Amino acid sequence: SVKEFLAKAKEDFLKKWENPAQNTAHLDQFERIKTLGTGSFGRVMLVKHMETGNHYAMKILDKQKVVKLKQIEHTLNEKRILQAVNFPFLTKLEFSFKDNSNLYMVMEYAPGGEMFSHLRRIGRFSEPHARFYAAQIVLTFEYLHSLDLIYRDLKPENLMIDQQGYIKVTDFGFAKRVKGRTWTLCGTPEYLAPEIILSKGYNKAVDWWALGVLIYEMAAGYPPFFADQPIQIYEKIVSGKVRFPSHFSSDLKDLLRNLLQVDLTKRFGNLKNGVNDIKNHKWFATTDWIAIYQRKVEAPFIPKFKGPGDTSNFDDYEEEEIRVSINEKCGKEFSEF
Amino acid sequence: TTYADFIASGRTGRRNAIHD
Ligand SMILES: c1cnc2[nH]ccc2c1
Repeated sequence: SVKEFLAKAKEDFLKKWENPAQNTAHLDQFERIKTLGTGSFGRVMLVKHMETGNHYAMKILDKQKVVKLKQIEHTLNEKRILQAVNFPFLTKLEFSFKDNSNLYMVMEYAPGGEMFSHLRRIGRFSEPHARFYAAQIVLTFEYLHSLDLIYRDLKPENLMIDQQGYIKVTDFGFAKRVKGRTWTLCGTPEYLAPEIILSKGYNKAVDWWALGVLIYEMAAGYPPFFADQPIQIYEKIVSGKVRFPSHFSSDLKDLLRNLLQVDLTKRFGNLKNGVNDIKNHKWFATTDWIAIYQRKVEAPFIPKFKGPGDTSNFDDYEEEEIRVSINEKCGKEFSEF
Repeated sequence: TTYADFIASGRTGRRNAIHD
């Protein structure tokens, strides 16, 4: 049963949530290989764990920069959640630690690259190719939401493709364990639900809205609301209007009208039937949810590899030092990390 | 076309998160 699987999952999660792992490695145990992504909100590197020779993705945050950006609690959320979860389409923390300058989160490496890269290159995905990825997100959100977690940053940039062509939902910087309503303005303009833009209290329904955005973007090759500046995007999102490409199936358009529903009473994922209004929709009729979860469905695209620690599916970024001060920074702020 | 309008826009690259 799904209910019963989730009950056991929650028991597993709560135990780790209430007693988080802490200080389970050291920077000197890893060989730094390459920057896989980078921004104001930190960076992610491929590293090699020397004791096992396993490759991992290592997120590095500069404690001082986190503080300046008011992301202290959000970062504590990220680490505390990611050490506790366990799901085929999430990369839980294998290790975390900190030093005088930085916070380190070490996770399973997905060598296939960001969905963003393949989506942009290829143009758009077929409806079946998109449905295969969407199915994985639906299951992940069912899992997360059952643990009272909201994700808050769905987009192809955060979705990594693994060796089998299945995805990992990465970057939990805005993820939060909340019962009831929350208020933080966060996420990415194109994927922001109207509630968020209009400064309302909001709930897990914003993730189901973001799903509508992702499915649209995957199938169309561009997002349903775009413009050159965020403010113009926000005007489109709250308008209540969306246009679909002529090639979108009838089933696809119907799913999306119900995901991209400005009215919370009518948004799929937020009705009394919850996620099953999505899972039982005609667009997913061919989807075997257990086969997806078990990862026995054949991926519509498997990525090119040329070995372990291959990075050819990732863009090249300027490589910056990992500096470690001789003075501890922000000790109290990140005491629990 | 909508595709052409997208490709000519400033937001075809990786998109940054926002905040207060
Ligand atoms: C790139 C590849 N694999 C990853 N796992 C977690 C984050 C991340 C980024």
